[PDB]
Parts: sequence; C-alpha cells; structure tokens
Amino acid sequence: QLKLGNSSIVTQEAANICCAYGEWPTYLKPTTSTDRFYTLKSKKWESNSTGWWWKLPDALNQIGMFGQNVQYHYLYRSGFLCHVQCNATKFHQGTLLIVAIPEHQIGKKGTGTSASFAEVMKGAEGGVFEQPYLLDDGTSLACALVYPHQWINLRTNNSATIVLPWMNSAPMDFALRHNNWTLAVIPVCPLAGGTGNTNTYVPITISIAPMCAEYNGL
Amino acid sequence: QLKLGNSSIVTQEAANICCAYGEWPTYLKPTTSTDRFYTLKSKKWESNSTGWWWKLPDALNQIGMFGQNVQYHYLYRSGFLCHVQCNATKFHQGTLLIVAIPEHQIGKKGTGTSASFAEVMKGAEGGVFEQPYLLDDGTSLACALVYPHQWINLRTNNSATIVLPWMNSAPMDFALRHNNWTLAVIPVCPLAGGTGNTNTYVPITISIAPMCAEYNGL
Amino acid sequence: QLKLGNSSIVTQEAANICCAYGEWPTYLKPTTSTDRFYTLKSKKWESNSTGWWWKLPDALNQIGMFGQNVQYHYLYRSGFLCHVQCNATKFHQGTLLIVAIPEHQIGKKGTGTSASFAEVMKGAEGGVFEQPYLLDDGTSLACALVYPHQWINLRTNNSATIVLPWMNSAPMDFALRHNNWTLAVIPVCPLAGGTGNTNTYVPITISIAPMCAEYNGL
Amino acid sequence: LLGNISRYYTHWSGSLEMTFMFCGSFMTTGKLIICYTPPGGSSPTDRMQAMLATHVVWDFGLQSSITIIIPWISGSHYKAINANVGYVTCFMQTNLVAPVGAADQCYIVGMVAAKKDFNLRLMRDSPDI
Amino acid sequence: QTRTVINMHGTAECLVENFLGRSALVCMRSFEYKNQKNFFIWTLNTRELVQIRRKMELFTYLRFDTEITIVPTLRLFLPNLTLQAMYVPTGARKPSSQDSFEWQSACNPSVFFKINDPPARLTIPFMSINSAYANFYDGFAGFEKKATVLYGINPANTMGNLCLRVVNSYQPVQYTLTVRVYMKPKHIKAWAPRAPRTMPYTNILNNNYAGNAPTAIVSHR
Repeated sequence: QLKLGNSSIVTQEAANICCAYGEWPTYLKPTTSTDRFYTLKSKKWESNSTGWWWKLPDALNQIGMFGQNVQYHYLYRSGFLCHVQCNATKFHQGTLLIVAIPEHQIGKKGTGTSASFAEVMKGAEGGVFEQPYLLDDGTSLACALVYPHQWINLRTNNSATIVLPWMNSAPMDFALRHNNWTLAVIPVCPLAGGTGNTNTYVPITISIAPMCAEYNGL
Repeated sequence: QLKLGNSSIVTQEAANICCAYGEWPTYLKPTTSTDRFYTLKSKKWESNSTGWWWKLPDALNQIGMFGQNVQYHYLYRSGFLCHVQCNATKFHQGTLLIVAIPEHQIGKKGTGTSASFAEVMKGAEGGVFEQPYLLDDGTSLACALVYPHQWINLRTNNSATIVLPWMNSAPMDFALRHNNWTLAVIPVCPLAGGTGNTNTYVPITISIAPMCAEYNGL
Repeated sequence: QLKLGNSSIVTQEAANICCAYGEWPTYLKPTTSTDRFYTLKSKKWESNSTGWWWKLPDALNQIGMFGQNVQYHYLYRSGFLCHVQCNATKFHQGTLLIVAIPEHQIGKKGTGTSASFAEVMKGAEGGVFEQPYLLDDGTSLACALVYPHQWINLRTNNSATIVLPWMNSAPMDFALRHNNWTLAVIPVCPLAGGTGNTNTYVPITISIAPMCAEYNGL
Repeated sequence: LLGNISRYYTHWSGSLEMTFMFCGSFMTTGKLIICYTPPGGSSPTDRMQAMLATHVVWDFGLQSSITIIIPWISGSHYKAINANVGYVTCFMQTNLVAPVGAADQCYIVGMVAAKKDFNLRLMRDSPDI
Repeated sequence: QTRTVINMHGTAECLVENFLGRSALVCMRSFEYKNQKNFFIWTLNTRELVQIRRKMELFTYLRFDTEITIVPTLRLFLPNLTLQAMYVPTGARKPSSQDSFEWQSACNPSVFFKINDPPARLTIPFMSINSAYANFYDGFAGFEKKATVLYGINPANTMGNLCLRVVNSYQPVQYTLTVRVYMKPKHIKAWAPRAPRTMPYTNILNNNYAGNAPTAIVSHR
C-alpha cells in the first residue's frame, strides 16, 4: 500500500521497481505537500484498441495543487513515479508494453503540416496512437525497448512501475508547453478474455506521482 | 529447467526425485555426448484411453547419437531418467500411475502363441494396454505398486520423475532384443475435464535421458 | 609400428621426422577418437608416370569419423601427419620428391577459364600433374624445395614423413571448399627396375593422420 | 536494434540472447520445443530433427518467458553472394490446453539482444534510407 | 555462399565519438555569375542529409564542437577569386544581399580564403543556450496557441547561420561557383538513445512519415 504525502494507493509490487536509466529522481533560490499520487481516469482496453499515451507535465497541468503551482510558477523540475495497473481475472490474456519515451515528437501520417497544440496537448484525458506499430514517431514498436520499458503480462505480471528522473538538457524547464516524458501503454497482443464478451472492458488505471518537485517564481 | 549434455527441458519438480529402489544409476575396456533428454511424441489422454507403455532400450534404438551407438556397438549399459508431464488446466481431473516394470513379459489374451517381435518392439511410438487391469502380464493393476511407481494427480502433482538404475543379472546386455525396463503410464481414473469437450486431448509428454551410458565394441 | 587412436601402421623411420617449418601441430567454445591413420588407395608408379597430388582436407572429407564430423561440423582446424611408402626391391631405382605445397592454386595449360570444382576436388582418389615440370602452378619443379620437402630414394631412404601444422591466415577454416595443404608425390627420376618388367607397379602407399583436430558447431 | 545498428557495420561477430515471452492466460498450459541449428545445417522440418539438435522444452505452465543463448556467430556482405548463418525453430510439442473461460487463440512475442561478446568493426552507410 | 571467420577485436570502432564525429557533406549549393544576389546562406542543422539525420536521431541529447570545412569549386562557361565565409550566430540580422553592411561587422567571425588555397575550416564551439542539442522536442517555441508557432522546434537548438560571399563576384567570365560544406562533430557526448527510424522523410521542420510499407517494414516472406 504505497503512499506519498496525504493520498495512498494499494499496489501489487512483486519485483524491483526499476528506475529509468538507474537514476533515482532528485532536485538540484528555487525550492510542498503536492507530492501525492494522482490516479487518472480508467481506460477501456478493448480487443480492437491501438494504444494510449499521457504527456506527464501536460497530464498534471490541471490536477490539484501540482496544477495550481504549475499555473502560478513560471518554471518546474520534477521526477515522476508512474504506476500502471491492468485489472483482469485469471481467465483474460494479453500483454501491455509500458514505454516512457523521452521527447516523443508526435508525427501525423500522410500530411505535410505538423501536429497542432490540440492533437499533442490532450492533458489528463491522454492520447491514442493512430499507428501503434510506428509509435507516431517514424520509429518501430519493435525498436521501442531502448526507452525505459516494462511488461504487464496478464499471466504473472499484472502491474508495472516506472521511475523517471529529470530528463532535460536544462536544470529546469516549462510545464505549460514542454513534455519531457511520454508514458505510452500499448497492447502488443490483443485482449482475448473469451468469456462471451460478458465484460470486454478490462480497464487500465494510471497513477502519476511528481517526486522531488521544485519551482521558480511565486 | 533440467539439462543433460546439450538439450534442456523445463521441469515442475516440487518433491524429492525418487530413485528406483534407492540406487542412483552408475557405470561399472568399455567406456560420450549422447547423455541428453529425448522428448517422445505427445500422447492424447482421451476419457476412453486404456494405458501406454514404452520399452526404454527399444524406445531409444532409433533416437539420435544413442540410437547410432546402439546400432554400431554390440553391448550397452545405461541408467534411465524418465520425466512424465501430463499437461492440463486446473479444471481437468484424473490420475496417471507411472510404473517402471522390470522385465514386463507381454501376455496376449485368449491365445496359445506368445507375442511376436511386432507387438512387443513398438520402439519410439510405444504400446497400448489391451487389458490395463491385468497389465498384459497376468498380474493385477492393484498389485502394480511393488515396481518403482509415482502418481500424476491433476490436482497438486502435475509431473512424475523416475530414476531407473541398471536392472539386469549381467554387468552388460544387448539393446537390439532385450528390454530391462518398461515405463507404463496408466490412467487409474478417467480424464473428466467436462468443459463440453472443447479440448479432450490433455496430451502426455515423455522425456527419457540415458544416464551413465557405456558400450563395448566399436 | 606407429599408432594414433585405434588404427596402427608399421613404419620404417630411420631419421628425424621433420615438422613442416619446425612447428608441431596444436589446437588453439570449440573442442574425439577420429585422430587415426587413414591409408589411401595404393598408386602404380609406372616408368611413364607424371606425379600425383592429394588435397588433405579434400582427401579426408569422405573418410570415416573425420569425414562424418566435417560433413556435420561447419568449421575445422587440424594438423596433418603424412606418411609416404614407396615399396620396391633393392633392384629398383628412382627418386620420389614429396612436397607439401601450401595453397597450391591449380593452373590449366593453354586455356583462359580456371579449373572447375571437378578438376580440383578429386577427394580420396587424388589428382595427376598435367605438367610435373611446372607443378600446374606456373612455378618450376626446380623451385619446389621452398615448400616442406622430403626424398624417397629407392637406395637408403624408402619412406618419407611430413608433419604439417595449421597453415592458414585464420584460426579456423572450412574443409568442404578450402585446401590448406597439397601433398604432391612427383617422380624426379623415372622408375628403372629393369627386371624385364615382371612387375612395373612399385605401388606408393599414402597414410594421412589428422592430429590436434577440433571443430565448431554440432 | 541489433539489425539497425549492425547494418551500419560491414564486419560483425558475437553471441546473442533470444527471449520468447508467452501472452496466453494464467490457466492455459502447453509445451514447445525450441531448437538451434548451427550454420550450414538444413533447418529442421520434423520434431525428430528438433529433438536431436541443441533444444529446450519451453513450458507455459511453469515459466512465462524463456531465454536461449545463441553462441557467437559471424557474417559479412563483401560479385555478391550474400551470406548464411544457423536457424532457430519452434515445434508444437503438445496441444494448447485452455479451459472454457480463456480464448483458444494465444500469441508468442520475440525479443533479441547481443551479449557483451558482440563486436562491430568496419563502418559503412546503411541502405535503409 | 560466404567465407567469414572474424576474429575478436576491440571496441574502438563502435565508439559514439567515432560514429557521429567525422566529416559529412551536408550542403552542395551552386551559384551562377553572369552579366546583387546568389550569395550563400545556410542554416546549421544535421537534418539536411537523410543518412547523417538518422545517425544523429539515434540519440535524444548530444553535445559536440562543430568543425565546418568549406570547399570551393569554380565551373567556367581558373581565376583565384576571394571567398569570405561569415559565421553569424543566432539573433543577428542575416546579410540582406551580397553588398550588405552585415559583412563589414566587428562582431561576426569570418574567414578569408581563395580557390587555389586549401579548403577553409572553422571550429564553432558548443553554441546552444540549452546544455545539450535535442534532436526531438515535445514542446513549442512560443506561448501563443496559434499555427504561427511551429511544433517541435527548440529555438535554443539553432547553431546559427553560415554565409559565404564571393568578393570577386563581378568578373569578366560567366561561370558557376559551387560551395561544399562538411560538418564534423568533436567531443560528442550522447544521452537517451532513440528507436532507429525506418520510414523516409518529408521536411527538416517536421517528422511526418509518408511510406517497405507503413503497415509492414520488412519485405514480407
């Protein structure tokens, strides 16, 4: 039962919580009770789904005291603890690949113009892959394992944990229009809980905790 | 994950691997990379099945380097590690009795003439009990527990292990036409995985490893 | 009476068995009873003969356990002990030059196209010099003494021994289509056992022993 | 990553590790035979060929994902005749046991990596783009 | 069909420094001269050539010092013309024309060479405001919620511009001068390697893929 600040979340950790590139997040004039777990809206993992993605600073611009500080303060610097729970019975099957892409430049298909502020900055709602196979990046899903990756296998491994440090080429950056990380949950193998489709949902639960958070300018 | 020589097999051992009559097999002019696991063809355990039997020296006369040496070399002397895996879900039920009969003289029913070379020497394919209740031996299946025996109970015990030493009244014998051991898998209680017979197979996997193998005459 | 592994051969050694360039053959994941003498078919040394040549890896591709390993294993590395016996009475006369040519690129006379797989890869049968004087190499038989050489003089020296190490610019190479060595027996002076040609044969006996043999890939 | 990085290098040699991950239900059970054929040898076509070569019996019931370590291999493009190296094959050891609940269909996903013994030597342009 | 027995080597060749860090022909602009314009302007970016663009896009962040080598070339329809290569850093007005006041500056570094002389070199140090170049940027240059501000362009990532002027532009002969630019990174430090790209390119300002098909990379068996 994990708990940061006031909020708590019940976990099912059974293996070492791997830190992204083995660096535990830390903060180093700038600087405090907003370091708490935010559980995003549950997402339906249908058999015909493609894949979801949340931009963490974008995802937390409007959520509680963290959102209030980001709207008030001109800068930020924050690590992210991402907990993903695919909730299903022993009967269900499939594989979720959780990839924390650094600087995931969204790429439209068969257009000249780039993605606008609307298509990129979903916020708390999160986005959906048009082409999961190409990560909407020109890359391959086969090559997506270079990034901090984990597997939710509906057999054995029913939850994933990612610990993202401050990945940016500046000590601090802006949350309003920059996205250091992109947490992408992609179904590698389609959900096949063949119970006559009594409940095809098998919803995914995302929980983001901004750790070692500091800001500049009150 | 057991492995002898080059080949490996994934096991589900959860209890002491009982040696037949408590003797670990050993070799004692005569004498070497053929000590590897040979996984025989999977056998369908239907609800109406009777029971299967493999004669180990007969079963391995045509399999790989062991078969090549047996065909070349006039003698042999080899212990046998027999691993039996009945693969089924938690829903299935039944009991497999694994008996390693020493010198299992096959006995036809209601005939004067004895069994010919065809009926006895099945080889890799293996044989089928005409009367499982009488072991095709004039004995009783009730009395079959004097031989090295184990139970695959589809609850708890889903795999069996037997370790047969050199059981013969000579230091060495001939593989081409003598059968020291007979590994018999007999379903005591019929398979009753009553899932509407979606998959009535529940196939059995045999894996024989000739341990402490030596031969005489190149 | 020399003997490697199981096979033995009776020798008539009377002088130091010279190693090719003074290096005793040795082997240095890759690595065994195939290190035995193979006695090739006897060759008639008629008065009008030209000269014979065996490509050692080619000569042993089809001979016994060595041939079996070469056909199975993708690589090899082996030294060669070559014993040549010219069997004749005290009455006969002549000189055999035994030259172990490294990388003896066969050269056709008065043609544009190079020698095909048939003309080069004789195998156990061995080849015959079209022009012994030029070694089928563009070189001279006069210059053939730079290679590891020995003399069977029908007076005094009635047998020759060569000990070829691993001569290749790689630690290991392929036997199927590469010939490190070429053992060539060339009659410098014609056989003149003038006994009224009662028996003009005086047959040559070749015996090759692959020493320090290792392979890669079962 | 192995292929994309190595296509920038003409000369390469080293060992690999291949991880096969099963994507079926928890209740579903079965056996596969995964055999490695060294270079030169023809790719296996029947279980008897697979059961003789360097193989592993991968079981879903016990082990979720299996790892096979391929010993060091080599190849070069360098007239053009290309190159050939050993194969890796998988044969259905048994049926696929699934209860009334779990789907009949299942998926297997492949993974490859190079061990610390891998080496890339001669740098050339990749013809991908 | 192959003969390969490759012995074990060192890791010298497979260094990131030796991979990214060597000269590559990025710009091949030509200019006619006949009986005011046709000056050389070039934005410093690794995205112009597809091969080096993919090789650089293998990594997220990377620092280097840039050796820019300019090779002149004269193509008459050879006189030793004077060439001036001026490296204007970001935030300085670009030369409006050949006869522009920006050339006669006391702040913009430049080199004077001629055709018969060896090709010119400059080493521009790690120039960006940001502590490392970002090949990809999941943000916006400005704060305006308008199409005017382009997506995925860090304005700190600009390395400045290089402007080459042929001082002897007015000459008795009609010809063409072709400028070759070679870019060589030095002391390269790389962080957060990216997934190698597969599909072709459209433009330097954007990562759109058009399509070896977009539904299948490898030619199907």
